[PDB]
Order: sequence, then structure tokens, then C-alpha cells
Amino acid sequence: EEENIYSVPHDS
Amino acid sequence: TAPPTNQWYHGKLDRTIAEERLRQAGKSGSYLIRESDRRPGSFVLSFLSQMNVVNHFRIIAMSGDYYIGGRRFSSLSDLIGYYSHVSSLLKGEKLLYPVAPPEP
Repeated sequence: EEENIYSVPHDS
Repeated sequence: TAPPTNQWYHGKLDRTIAEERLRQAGKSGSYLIRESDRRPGSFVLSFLSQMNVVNHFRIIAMSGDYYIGGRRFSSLSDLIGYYSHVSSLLKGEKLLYPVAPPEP
């Protein structure tokens, strides 16, 4: 199954 | 300063239920922390944005510390404190409302 996408904080 | 763990930690929880729990809260700035079901032993900060979009940020636990992006925190309390009071998590948005599990 395709993994979900994760975000990175605005400061990184 | 940050709310106690019982107020925002959900244990191992998949993304679908995490988003449902945040949309039941329904307020921008709502957040929770969960263990990822897909990458067990690593954690996720799930956050309901001003645009009714849940954002998910990995938190990697290493040596009793927590890493999000390239930033190191010694506790999840310190991490939540930082993105509640010190730095924006998204442009113009900080952590506001901890969401507790319906079961502790």
C-alpha cells in the first residue's frame, strides 16, 4: 500500500 | 508549559481515525500526537489547519529525545510548548487546542 505523505514544519 | 500527556496522546492510531478525531473537535488549531500504525515506534503530530486541512508531521524518537524536522526536543511537552508559544508550525499558525482520546 502507498504510504501517506507527511509534512515538515514551516521552520525546517 | 504544555498540557499533560493524557490530554493529547492517542497511542497507535491510523491517519483516518486521527483526522476524524480532529474534525470532531472542529476548531482550527486542534492537535493530537499518535504513534504511527504504519511506522510503529515513531510518532505523528496531527494538526487541523485554518483551511480545514489536517497536516501530519513525523516525530522521530531517538535516545529518549524527539526530533521534528531537524529540531531536537527532550520531551513531547517541550515540542508542544515550542510550536504553541515560540514558533509557527505552519505559516501564521500555532498549536492551540489539545484533543484527548475518547478513551485514556
